[PDB]
This record gives sequence, C-alpha cells and structure tokens, in this order.
Amino acid sequence: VLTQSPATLSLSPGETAIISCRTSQYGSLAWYQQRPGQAPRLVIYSGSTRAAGIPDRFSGSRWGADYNLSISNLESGDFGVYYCQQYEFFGQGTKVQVDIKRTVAAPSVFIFPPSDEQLKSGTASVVCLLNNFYPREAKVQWKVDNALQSGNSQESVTEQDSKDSTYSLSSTLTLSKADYEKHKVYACEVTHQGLSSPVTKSFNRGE
Amino acid sequence: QVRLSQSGGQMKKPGESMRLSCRASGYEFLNCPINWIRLAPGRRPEWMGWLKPRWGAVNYARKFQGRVTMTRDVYSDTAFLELRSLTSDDTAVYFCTRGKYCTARDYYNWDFEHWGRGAPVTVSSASTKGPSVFPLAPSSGGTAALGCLVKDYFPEPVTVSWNSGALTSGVHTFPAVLQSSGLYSLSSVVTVPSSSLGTQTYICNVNHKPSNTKVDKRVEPK
Amino acid sequence: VWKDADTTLFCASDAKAHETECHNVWATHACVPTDPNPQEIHLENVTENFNMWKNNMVEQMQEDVISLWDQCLQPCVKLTGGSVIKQACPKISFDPIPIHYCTPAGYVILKCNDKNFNGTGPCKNVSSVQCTHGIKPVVSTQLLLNGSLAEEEIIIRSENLTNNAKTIIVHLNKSVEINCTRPSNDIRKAYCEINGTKWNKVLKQVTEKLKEHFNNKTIIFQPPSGGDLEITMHHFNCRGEFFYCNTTQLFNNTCIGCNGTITLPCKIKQIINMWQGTGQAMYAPPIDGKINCVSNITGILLTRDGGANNTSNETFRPGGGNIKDNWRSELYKYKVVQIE
Ligand SMILES: *[C@@H]1O[C@H](CO)[C@@H](O[C@@H]2O[C@H](CO)[C@@H](O[C@@H]3O[C@H](CO[C@H]4O[C@H](CO[C@H]5O[C@H](CO)[C@@H](O)[C@H](O)[C@@H]5O)[C@@H](O)[C@H](O)[C@@H]4O)[C@@H](O)[C@H](O[C@H]4O[C@H](CO)[C@@H](O)[C@H](O)[C@@H]4O)[C@@H]3O)[C@H](O)[C@H]2NC(C)=O)[C@H](O)[C@H]1NC(C)=O
Ligand SMILES: *[C@@H]1O[C@H](CO)[C@@H](O[C@@H]2O[C@H](CO)[C@@H](O[C@@H]3O[C@H](CO[C@H]4O[C@H](CO)[C@@H](O)[C@H](O)[C@@H]4O)[C@@H](O)[C@H](O[C@H]4O[C@H](CO)[C@@H](O)[C@H](O)[C@@H]4O)[C@@H]3O)[C@H](O)[C@H]2NC(C)=O)[C@H](O)[C@H]1NC(C)=O
Ligand SMILES: *[C@@H]1O[C@H](CO)[C@@H](O[C@@H]2O[C@H](CO)[C@@H](O[C@@H]3O[C@H](CO)[C@@H](O)[C@H](O)[C@@H]3O)[C@H](O)[C@H]2NC(C)=O)[C@H](O)[C@H]1NC(C)=O
Ligand SMILES: *[C@@H]1O[C@H](CO)[C@@H](O)[C@H](O)[C@H]1NC(C)=O
Ligand SMILES: *[C@@H]1O[C@H](CO)[C@@H](O)[C@H](O)[C@H]1NC(C)=O
Ligand SMILES: *[C@@H]1O[C@H](CO)[C@@H](O)[C@H](O)[C@H]1NC(C)=O
Ligand SMILES: *[C@@H]1O[C@H](CO)[C@@H](O)[C@H](O)[C@H]1NC(C)=O
Ligand SMILES: *[C@@H]1O[C@H](CO)[C@@H](O)[C@H](O)[C@H]1NC(C)=O
Repeated sequence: VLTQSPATLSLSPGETAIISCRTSQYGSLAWYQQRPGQAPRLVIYSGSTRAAGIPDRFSGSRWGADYNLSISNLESGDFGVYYCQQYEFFGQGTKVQVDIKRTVAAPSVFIFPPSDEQLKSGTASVVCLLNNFYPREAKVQWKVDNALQSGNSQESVTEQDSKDSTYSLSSTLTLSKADYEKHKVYACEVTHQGLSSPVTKSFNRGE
Repeated sequence: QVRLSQSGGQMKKPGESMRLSCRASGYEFLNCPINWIRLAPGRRPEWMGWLKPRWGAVNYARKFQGRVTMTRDVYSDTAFLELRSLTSDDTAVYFCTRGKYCTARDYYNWDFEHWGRGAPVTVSSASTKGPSVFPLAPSSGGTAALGCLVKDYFPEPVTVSWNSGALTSGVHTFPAVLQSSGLYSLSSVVTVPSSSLGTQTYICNVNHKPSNTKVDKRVEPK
Repeated sequence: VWKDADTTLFCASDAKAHETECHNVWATHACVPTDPNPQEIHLENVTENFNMWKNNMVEQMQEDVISLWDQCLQPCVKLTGGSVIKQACPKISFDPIPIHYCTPAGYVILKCNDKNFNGTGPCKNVSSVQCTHGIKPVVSTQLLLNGSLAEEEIIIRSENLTNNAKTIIVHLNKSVEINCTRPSNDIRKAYCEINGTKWNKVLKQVTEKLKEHFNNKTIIFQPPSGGDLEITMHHFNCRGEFFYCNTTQLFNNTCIGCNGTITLPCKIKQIINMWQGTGQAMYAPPIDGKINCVSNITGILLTRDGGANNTSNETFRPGGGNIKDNWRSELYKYKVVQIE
C-alpha cells in the first residue's frame, strides 16, 4: 500500500529535505507535519497543493506511484515528523530533525555511585553523565570489574541546546543490591569524535 | 472559524473502556463526516472511523469493528467515541478530524485540515505512584556535576527545578525513560563551580502532580 | 454551440383537478401540463461529459421535495433546539406522482443514451430533450423504490469506488416487489414480504457485478454498524404512515432453504427524525384498517467498510442516508446546458 522513506532525516538549517512515498493505488495524496506534542497540520494535498498558511518553501511532486515532498531552506519550526496519506491509509512516517552545525566539542564525563538511600531499598542505579558535546553520536560502555555490560542499562538524550548547540546524554545501569555488592570496580567508558581515545570515568564500590 | 474542541486525555487499565467527546463549531455540523484517528509514538497513524452527523451513519475500520462505537449529539454539534476492551496497543493520542472541503453541496473527507488538540490515552496495568528522589552527590575543568535521580513513578509527567528556580544555569533535565517494570524514571543534572560545594546549598525540587507528591531533595557531597 | 450551466428549472406533470391527493394538488399548483408530444432530437458525432455527483438538478429537486413535504407531511409537533413548535396534524392522503423537470428558454437538457453508463465520464450517444422522464419523489433509505431500471445490465454507481466515504448506488436491471402490510384490529407491528428466489438471484447478480470492480475479491454483505433507525433500517412512507423494516434477512450471505418467501419485521413509528435537516417530529397514532404498500425495488444504497487492509474480502452495508442520492439515482443521465 504505502511505503514511506527514509525513516529518519538529520539536516541543518538551509538544506533541503526530500521525503518519498510509494503508493500502489491512486487518489489525492497528502502530507502532514507533526511537531512534538502538537496536533498534526495539513501541509499539502492533491500531492502538489499547499494548504493555508503554508509558504512556498514546501512543495510536492509526482511520478507514477512515487510522491515527493520537498522542503527547501529548513528552519527550526519545520523540524518534526511527516506523514503521507491516501484516503484512510497513512505512511510509517519520516522523522526530520535539526542539527545546527558547530565546532566539535568533547563530552564532560561524570560517574555517580548509588546513594545509600537507594541501596536501602534493595536496588542500585549507577549513573553516567556526558555533558555538553557535539556532534550527537556517542558511545557509552559500562564495565563491572572489567566485565563488559551488555543490556543492563538505558540511555537518554536532551534535544540540542538552544544556546550553545550541544547535546547531553545520561546512561543508567541498574542492578540488584546483591549484584551491586558482589563487585568492586564500576567503570563508564565513553567514545566520541572529540576524544582522541576513549575516556573512562570510574569508581570503587564503598569508598 | 472551524474549531474541534476535544475532551482531555485519560489514564486507563487493560480491560476497561474509554470515552472521548469532540465538540464541533464554526460550521454546519451536518455537511461532512467527522473522523477519529489515533497516533501512537513511533507507529503508523490509524484511522478508526467516520461518522456522518445527519443520521449518525458510521464506517469503522476493520481493526476496530465490535470494540468501537461512534455517536453524536446534533443539538450540540458534539461527536462521541467509545473504545472498549483496552490493551496496551490502545495507548496513543486520539484526535478527531474534519476535511477541508466541506459545503452543503459536496465534501472531501480525507484532506484533514482541522484537528483537535488531541487526547493522550495511556493503557497500563501500572497504578499511580509517587517517585523516590535519590541524590547524585558530587565528588573530587574546575566544575563539579550533581543531580537528582527520580525513580519509579507513574504516570508522566514530573517536573524538576533547582533551588526553587533560582538556579537555571547549566541545568539538564533528561527525557524520562520507561523501565520494564512499567514505571518511569528520569535524571536531572547541573554543573556548578568546585568552589561552592561547601558554601552554596543545592536543592532539587521535584513535583509529581498526579500522585500529589512534592520533594525538596538536598544534594550534598558524600 | 453550448456550455454547461445552472438555471432554475420548472416542473410538469399529469396532475388533475379532481384528484385531491396531496402531491397531486401540489403539482396542480406548481407545474404545467406534461408536453403532449415530446421531441427528443439526437446529436450526431457528439461526445459530452456527465457527472451525476455534480448536478444542480438534484439540488432543485431537493428544494421542491422539501417544499412538498412541508405542505403535505405536516407533523404534529417539531422539536427544534430549543423550541417545541406545535401545529395541526391532519390525515394525509399521500401518494407520489411522476414529476418532469424542464428547462426555461435559452437552455436545454442533454441526455445520455449509453446503456451501461455509470453516471460520470464521456457519453457518445447524446441527445437533446426539453424535459426529463417522470420522476416520483419517493423518499426511502437502504432500498430505492418505484424508480427506473437499468436498461441492460446491473450498474454500480459511485463518485469514486475506492473512496469508502462515497455512497454506492446499485441500479438493478430487473425489479423485485416488496409487499408491506399492517393488519387490522399491537397496531404498530407490520411486515414486508419479498420473493426469496427473485431477491437472491438479483443479489447474486450484484455481488458478481461488484466483484468486477474489485479484482475478484470475496464480496460480503453485513447489517449496518450504527446510526438512527431511519438508516439502520429500511425506512419509507406508506399511506401517510412511517415504516421501518429490519433488512437483515435481505442481506444473508449464505443464501446464494432460503428461497421461499422472505418476511421482514416492520414497525410504524410516530416519532421520527426529519430527513430535511435537524429535529424530531411527532405524528398522530396510526390510522385503523389494513395498510398495504406494494413497491418495486429498483436500487440499493451501499457503504463499503473502510480500513480493509489486507484480506480478500470487501464488506458492504445497506444505506445510504442522503436523499439527494435518491434524486441522483434518477437524474444521473441528464445535465443542463446553456446555448451560445
Ligand atoms: C478515484 O479517483 C482516482 C483519482 O483521484 C482515479 O484514479 C485515476 O483515474 C484516472 C482515469 O483512469 C487516471 O488518472 C491519471 O492521471 C494522470 C495525470 O496526473 C498528473 O501526473 C502525472 C504523473 O505521471 C503519471 O503519468 C505518467 C505518464 O505521463 C506515467 O508514466 C506515470 O506512471 C503516472 O501515471 C503526469 O504525468 C501527468 O501529466 C499529470 O500531470 C495521467 O497521467 C494518467 O494517465 C493514465 O492513462 C494513460 C493512458 O491514457 C497511461 O499511459 C498512464 O500510465 C495513466 O494510467 C491518468 O489520466 C488514472 O489512470 C486512475 N488511477 C491510476 C491507475 O493512476 C480512480 O480511477 C477513481 N476510482 C474509480 C473507481 O473511478
Ligand atoms: C410504489 O408504487 C406503487 C404504484 O405503482 C404504489 O402503490 C400504490 O399505493 C397507493 C397507496 O397505498 C394506492 O392507493 C390506494 O388505492 C386504493 C384503491 O382502492 C381500490 O379498491 C377500491 C374499493 O375499495 C376502489 O374504489 C378503487 O378503484 C381501487 O380498485 C385505495 O383503497 C387507497 O385508499 C383510498 O381510500 C382510503 C379509504 O380510507 C383513503 O384513506 C385514501 O385516501 C384513498 O382514497 C389508496 O387510494 C395505490 O392503489 C397503489 N397503486 C397500485 C396500482 O398498486 C406504492 O405506494 C409506491 N410505494 C411507495 C413506497 O411510494
Ligand atoms: C441483468 O443484468 C445482469 C448483469 O449484471 C445480466 O446477467 C448477465 O447476463 C449475461 C448474458 O446476458 C452474462 O454474460 C454471459 O456469460 C456467459 C458465461 O460465460 C458467456 O458465455 C456469455 O458470453 C456472456 O458473456 C453474464 O454472466 C450475466 N452476469 C451475471 C452477473 O450473472 C442479466 O442478463 C440482466 N437481466 C436482464 C433482465 O436483462
Ligand atoms: C523527488 O520526486 C521525483 C518524482 O518522483 C523523483 O524523480 C526524485 O528522485 C525525488 N527526489 C530525489 C532527491 O530522489
Ligand atoms: C464509470 O465509467 C467510466 C467509463 O469511462 C469510467 O472511466 C469510470 O472510472 C467509472 N466510474 C466509476 C467509479 O464507476
Ligand atoms: C401482499 O401481501 C398480502 C399479505 O400477505 C397479500 O394478501 C397480497 O396478495 C400481496 N399482494 C401482492 C401484489 O402480492
Ligand atoms: C418467486 O419468484 C420466482 C422467479 O422466478 C417465480 O417464478 C416464483 O413463482 C415465485 N414463487 C413464489 C413463492 O411466489
Ligand atoms: C434485526 O434482526 C436481527 C435478527 O432478526 C436482530 O438481532 C436485530 O436487533 C434487528 N434489528 C436491527 C435494527 O438490526
């Protein structure tokens, strides 16, 4: 029915975004834009027609089953996720996000052991912060007594800071109080474009 | 002008049912269908069905037949949706929509120009729960990072400020994450000078309105 | 020479002064006599585009019929908003007669004589007429009654078949009588008889026809999913009384026993929802004595289940709730054009 591509699109202000949609049927195709936490807005219909309040920058075109939506001169407001539609059917969506270009900045790395208060509840969370870095790609590597930890943690990233254009990431490794008290050396190893070599911030349990 | 006033979002458990209203205004309510569409984060949008307000004729998507009911009140231009036998798949933001072409002579349903604000519906077997706020104490360039770990709360959202809002510089509150337990958890960090860990006091003000719990957690070096 | 245009049409009929029936009187007051010798001139080497779903004739007929009901089917009370305007509720001798629609000077109706013409697209056997054929303004849901038949094969009509929001009109090429009765001496309970064999043969033919517009997908009928009784049931008027009939047995997928006489449960209501627009109307309790209406079923109004992703099925449900489509089912072959 409707195959929409690509899944994601990371672009800087000024560039042009080209989202594609493949149909197998025919009839009025439309494009919608959804900004984080808001209702979708009709952007284009009949494949080529702009809606009210939509500027020249947005344009659509067609070839057989293929439909493109083209957004020239991207700006902050334009970023979000886009959907194609044919009658009642929708595409899987394409997330278009903002990456304002800037000079490379290495992460500040901090590690936090579990608080005593948390340990008292019979659970333990080790937190690793990567502060103010660019670009957004980065890798966190948990190690417990030099043992690589695969699948015991969760990451979370802020959106690009409006003031300095950096990113921050937080990684949380969770364990049973007994497991936490089984081992000694808790290490967080960070790799990034700004680091000539991986950086390991660490600590020993109960010190 | 055309305004689709929706009823607010709600919290549901699996097996319960939900009811949503959408008030139409600014146009003749009988002229064109009213549609219901759900949007789940990271998932293909799902048209549920339309209702033609004149007789209340409906067309329900195959997926929902039996579970869904669409009615309306012509005397007050309000549309109604009920969804029964909820599971966690029914967690989405439910909208009511109306096409652009809408005249007494003709309509085109599927160019959704008008949307309601939305109604976030979450379906989980988790009950409401206040968060536990644990310190992320600093240790020893010339800056130290400290913060709050806000663990095990349901549902969203929770709000975090520092020193009653008097400290906004270098503050990063992270997007909460959903643990396999079903509860949520987020961290909020802040960078400060190293020459202040013994002078300036740092308090993390966490407020979780649903459970009505407020915590002023003081973060200090261990 | 000519170009598409919208004007104000005038009506013609065979209404007589001695007939006191309501629609007849209306026609003596609103219409001119039917032209005794109608001349239909054929147009040679002419192809023209018709569009039954964009035809002002429908709008005019709608306003006329609204007027007609306004002066003939006067309800006892009308519940608006709001107010509750009460009024007089006489006995109603109502039985629809054929009305012809005619163009004023400078205009002329073009007619499509293509046998299997579906209502939109080019027609290559166009002719010129001054008047439509006689059209009875018969207001009904799910089933189209006492209309004209398709001249050759069964015809599926839709503004766009893939748009589930669009009504589907099935035009039959052979009608099937429906015999509705309310006995004398519960005075609201009635029934409708249909020859099972005929109806099932016809339905078979419409499924096999629908199958051609859906690339050999399995075709399934189902009862309505919701809505007012006027739309979830076969709703019509007989002898001034308002009938509602359960048509479930009419759309039985298995029957393609089930070949005897199909008998439908019916009900006569006094509190109805007005098709004219918003509001309920109350009518006086049913008259006494046997009430009987025998009608010809000429068309069916369908709605296709949307969201039908995957599957090898397509599901259709009766009705169909916009009376303008009743008018379109008759006016499909005409269009008004201006000269010069
Ligand atoms: C419900 O509504 C829908 C429409 O809303 C109906 O779908 C269509 O109906 C008609 C009649 O059958 C046909 O419409 C087509 O429109 C095209 C014009 O669109 C513009 O964009 C084109 C993009 O490229 C298309 O054409 C090129 C060739 O020029 C093809 O290579 C390409 O695959 C695209 O099809 C532009 O090129 C064009 O200039 C327009 O600006 C027409 O191009 C198209 O031509 C058809 O017929 C040609 C032969 O005469 C044939 O060569 C083409 O391939 C094409 O089939 C056509 O007029 C569609 O055919 C039809 N749907 C389809 C299959 O696309 C739908 O019918 C209706 N539902 C029902 C049941 O009635
Ligand atoms: C679809 O189309 C068909 C016709 O093609 C319509 O069928 C007509 O229905 C109307 C209304 O039901 C019928 O009108 C009635 O005709 C009767 C005729 O009486 C016969 O017998 C008497 C003796 O009793 C003779 O004098 C007469 O000549 C006839 O042989 C009347 O009985 C009916 O009522 C009359 O008397 C009562 C008395 O109380 C009055 O209240 C009435 O106002 C009226 O004076 C009535 O006139 C008509 O006969 C049908 N036509 C045919 C030939 O079948 C369908 O109605 C239509 N369907 C829909 C849904 O529109
Ligand atoms: C009413 O309309 C229907 C069509 O919707 C007519 O039924 C159709 O009848 C034709 C022949 O008149 C059939 O076509 C023939 O099929 C055979 C079988 O392969 C073939 O040998 C012939 O060449 C021809 O193509 C057609 O199958 C049939 N359609 C359906 C759906 O059954 C019917 O005849 C019409 N009735 C009246 C009263 O005019
Ligand atoms: C945009 O759409 C056109 C029409 O199908 C297509 O040919 C083109 O490849 C698309 N753009 C890009 C960058 O591929
Ligand atoms: C009606 O018939 C015409 C014949 O040209 C065809 O083009 C059109 O698609 C048909 N419309 C529908 C929806 O039946
Ligand atoms: C209509 O049905 C009634 C009641 O069953 C019957 O007496 C009458 O003969 C029928 N009329 C026709 C035309 O078949
Ligand atoms: C029902 O309809 C068929 C159509 O062929 C007809 O031949 C038959 O006599 C009718 N039978 C009954 C039960 O009246
Ligand atoms: C119609 O008939 C079926 C079975 O005869 C019954 O279940 C249903 O409630 C009736 N009424 C409607 C409006 O479907």
